[PDB]
Amino acid sequence: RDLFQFNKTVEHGFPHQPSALGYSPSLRILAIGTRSGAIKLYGAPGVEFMGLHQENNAVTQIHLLPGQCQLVTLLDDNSLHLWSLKVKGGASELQEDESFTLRGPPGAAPSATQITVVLPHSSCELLYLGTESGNVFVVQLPAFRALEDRTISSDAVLQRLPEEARHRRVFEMVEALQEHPRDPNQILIGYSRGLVVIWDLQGSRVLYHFLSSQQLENIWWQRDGRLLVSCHSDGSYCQWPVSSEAQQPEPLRSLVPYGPFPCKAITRILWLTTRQGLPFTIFQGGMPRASYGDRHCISVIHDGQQTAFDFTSRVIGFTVLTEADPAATFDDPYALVVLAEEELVVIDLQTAGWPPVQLPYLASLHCSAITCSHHVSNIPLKLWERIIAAGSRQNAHFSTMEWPIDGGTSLTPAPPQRDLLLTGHEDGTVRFWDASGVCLRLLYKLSTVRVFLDEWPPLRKVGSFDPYSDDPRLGIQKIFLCKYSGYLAVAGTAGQVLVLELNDEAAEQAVEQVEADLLQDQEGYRWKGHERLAARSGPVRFEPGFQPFVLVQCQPPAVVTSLALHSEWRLVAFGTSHGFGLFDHQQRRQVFVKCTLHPSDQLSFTGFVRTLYFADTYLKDSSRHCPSLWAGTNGGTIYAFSLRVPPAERRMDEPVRAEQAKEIQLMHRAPVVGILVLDGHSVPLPEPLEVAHDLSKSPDMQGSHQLLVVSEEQFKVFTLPKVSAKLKLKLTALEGSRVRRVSVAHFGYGEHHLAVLTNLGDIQVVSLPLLKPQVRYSCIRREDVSGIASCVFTKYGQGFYLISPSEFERFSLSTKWLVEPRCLVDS
Ligand SMILES: [Cl-]
Repeated sequence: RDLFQFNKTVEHGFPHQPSALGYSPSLRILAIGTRSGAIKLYGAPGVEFMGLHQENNAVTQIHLLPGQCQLVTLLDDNSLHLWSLKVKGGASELQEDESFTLRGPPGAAPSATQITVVLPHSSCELLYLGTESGNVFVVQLPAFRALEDRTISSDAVLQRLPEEARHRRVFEMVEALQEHPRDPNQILIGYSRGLVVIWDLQGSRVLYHFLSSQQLENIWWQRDGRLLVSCHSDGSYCQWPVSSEAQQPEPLRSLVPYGPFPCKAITRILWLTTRQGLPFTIFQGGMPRASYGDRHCISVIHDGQQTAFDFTSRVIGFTVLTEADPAATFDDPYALVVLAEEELVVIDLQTAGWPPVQLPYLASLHCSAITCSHHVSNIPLKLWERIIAAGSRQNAHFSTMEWPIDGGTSLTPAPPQRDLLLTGHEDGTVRFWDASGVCLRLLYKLSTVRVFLDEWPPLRKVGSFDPYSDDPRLGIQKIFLCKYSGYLAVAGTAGQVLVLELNDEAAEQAVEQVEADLLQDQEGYRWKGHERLAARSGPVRFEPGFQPFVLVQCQPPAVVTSLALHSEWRLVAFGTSHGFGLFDHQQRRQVFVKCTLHPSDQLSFTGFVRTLYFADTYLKDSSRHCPSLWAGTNGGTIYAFSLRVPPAERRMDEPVRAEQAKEIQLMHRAPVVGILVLDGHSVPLPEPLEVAHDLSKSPDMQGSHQLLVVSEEQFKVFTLPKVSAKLKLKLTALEGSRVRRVSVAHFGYGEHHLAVLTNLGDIQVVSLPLLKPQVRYSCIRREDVSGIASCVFTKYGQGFYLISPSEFERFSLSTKWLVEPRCLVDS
């Protein structure tokens, strides 16, 4: 009751399927819209807002009103929505105030009022809406009263033009609609066919116009408003002077920025001024159709320097952060924020070389496909500061610029403990995330692949997302990190097992290789496809961080399915689809292997090891406890091997010798998803070196131990060493649910329980050792098999699961580790 509680929290990572980018230069807050109707506001680390439109429709445009805590969104159904940041109870929240849909006359065409450009007037009193017909409608905010009196019709503009500039297309689409930077009375209107016009609002007269030789794509207005830069569908951009003395000019300077060959269109362009007199020219597209046409590029030109920033995904919006306010003399940019379809990129425009800016949030967790995730709770400070130190040297090429999107004040207090989330990926990388309280930022990246062996246009790949799968054999399957010693054990898809060690400096060392033939005592089989990797024979140099020292290749090179790493005994247990083996990573010697293949297996088998578990309990003698290894398979078989490890003073002088002690078969023959041994007080045996750092955690050896077996169908408790049954809990026979994952959870005095994730998406808690159902929740849905398979628990009642390939959703079952992210946006 007063210690169990499940509530939704926040989400981590890059939003799934974005479609709109917004940014308030005053508030310094980034806004992202998705194809599911969600808008996410991002400010300083800890300041985040999320909203949902009641209709499931993609967000196409986001316009944060100038100098106000409001924004206007446009969905693909031509709907407008006014959102605000109401401060309710010392902390601001996001809410949708009003809504409006542009209609048009009844008998009119539906696309005639399809909004193309939304112009928030500087007064924050009017919205100027460009449509596909060419008409610009005026909407007054709030109340959203479409003022039909102020409508600027298409032919109403053409009547002020000479006769030779009146050739109008049926749908003269408004592709440009901007306000004069120094005159709120003048607005610019841009049509597709090439007509650009400056309009006198209070007077209804055309003050300036020119026809474009090429189709109009976009335009940009200089700070003083005395020059226009238009980009066109032929891949060219030209400059136009704006002066009341010459209301009808010809272009000042035209060029196609990339080669004399045909080019793709330039969809957008910016003309930013600097105090040094060197303007920034930033345009998207314009790449040649000849070869570089299928590439998403954004080019920046400044002081004789050109760089075509190329992204691995579509560009669904970009902006440039400037030091200027609407009243400043010069723009002076310093950052280029690009919201790609799969990632977010920030480029430092001030530092010479234009280096990437490190992201404090919005990091694309799926830059490589996530294959596994492992959570380690409460990291000691000596290892914590060591990982953040080794992870700082690898981020040297990044900019020294502080995160520019610092808008807002996070009210969430500091995290209680240092939690750590690890993610294995398909390309062989492991990433260390700071899942302490809420914010999930990257600390260190590990690349395991190291064990296995033009000039124009100025293209330059940026971002970390790789949309290709070079080799799936590199995929990380199992991850184990000892927070006390720094030993890391990772397992791959091709049957590789790497045991790494964390040191502070670099090293050039050879990685010893040991073949673990799981089929040594059985012959008559031959592997078919997915052959093993190829390790470097020579001594490989490694950067500071987790350096590997031993490699164990399983034969056959099947996927590793279970992993256990005992740091004190210096043993690592690995298991594949056919068998398992115990390895002595201190002497780099194979202790034993056992082929578990049933005489008649499948074409998943029965001898498929699923769980590995080290323990120091009583197996044979009732009064002598010795190290042991436990292995559970799909056939309900539970193996137990008595281990004899030497003391630390002779660990390098005697081999570790094992001997099978028990073979237990559950009579319902359900797969074993968890083995666990309890001490005299029914407390689970502590992890390796957990007692070494807190000797009061020494397990009760006086008093009979208990064996806890968790299968896919039921829970059974035994009594060591005689392993006689004493308790049962047939969950599948009752609720009709099967156990997907189980984990010991310590809630808060504080006693231990069993956290169970069923295949239904529910999560139940079970007491120890009586196995009494304490509570039952509903985290994931039943149809969400993708997310329920990649769901991870923590020691203290917290969890993570994937709502999309890119986003983790966090949840907490404990009342003591609740976190409600509060933040404040002011002025
Ligand atoms: Cl702990």
